Amino acid sequence: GEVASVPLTNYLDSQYFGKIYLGTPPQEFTVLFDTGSSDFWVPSIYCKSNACKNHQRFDPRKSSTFQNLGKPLSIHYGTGSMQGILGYDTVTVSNIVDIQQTVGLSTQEPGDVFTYAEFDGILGMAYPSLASEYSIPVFDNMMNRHLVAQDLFSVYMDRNGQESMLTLGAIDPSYYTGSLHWVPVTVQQYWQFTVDSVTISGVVVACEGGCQAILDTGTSKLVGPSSDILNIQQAIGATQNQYGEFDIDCDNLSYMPTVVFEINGKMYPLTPSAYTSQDQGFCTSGFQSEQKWILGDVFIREYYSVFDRANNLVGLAKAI
Repeated sequence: GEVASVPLTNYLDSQYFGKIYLGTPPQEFTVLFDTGSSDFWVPSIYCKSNACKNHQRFDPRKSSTFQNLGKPLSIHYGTGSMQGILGYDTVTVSNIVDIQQTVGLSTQEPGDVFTYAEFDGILGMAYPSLASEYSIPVFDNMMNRHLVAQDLFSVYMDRNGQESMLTLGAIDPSYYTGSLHWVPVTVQQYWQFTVDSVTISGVVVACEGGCQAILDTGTSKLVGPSSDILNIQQAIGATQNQYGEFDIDCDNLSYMPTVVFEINGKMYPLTPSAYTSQDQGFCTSGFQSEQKWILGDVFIREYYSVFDRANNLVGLAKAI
């Protein structure tokens, strides 16, 4: 029964990553904590990809606790794919010591996706129903062994890009305003629930009649169906860029409309500032086109999210 805090760092609003140790004695990796997947892995000294050479490599020859499993793991991140082998070893996350944890060791990480990414590996935080065969999610282990105070974790993303925190086994009233609203998980694979509508000024622009949505820390954007997401870009005044993007004048921020998600009868609005990314005097739409909605960091930045595996619920409160 414990509580770990894992301070998140942001690679620019796009990647929220944290440190974990693998092995005996412990090797340090930076992990993207991903509610959109269930598998855990790191690059290995058996990877000769340039993405691997650019990152931290697990050296199993340096770990007394290491145990090859043989079992293979294949995953997709972005347009990129990673090849690896399942192994066991001990993982420390905060003061939480997770023994004998299945971990993937990359053998193959081709392309630029992984190279330029800030994280070395990914730690998956969705249901085991989504994990690879022979792979046991980290949070399931911690739960199975009563390593956590409670069966839940909490994520705060600082908009202000500084104070990001992952909370294992606990809920922290300090990172939100108001009360938390509990949201029942509909389908237990992703962290999925029903959005009732998407509104601008009382007009349903999207998710007419209700819609399925997943809370995804591993996604930077607000992702949805093409048809709906274009009515939102026309509505906020996002024009396609030449590079393929949707641009927004940083100036016009003032008169742009607020997008409101109604979820379980409560409304969750996003102002232009929340959905608008600004890089070097270029502003970008937080909305992106894919049937299901992916509420990524864009939403999480505004909304402290609790994931409840005890009760299988989502709690949401307005972030600080």
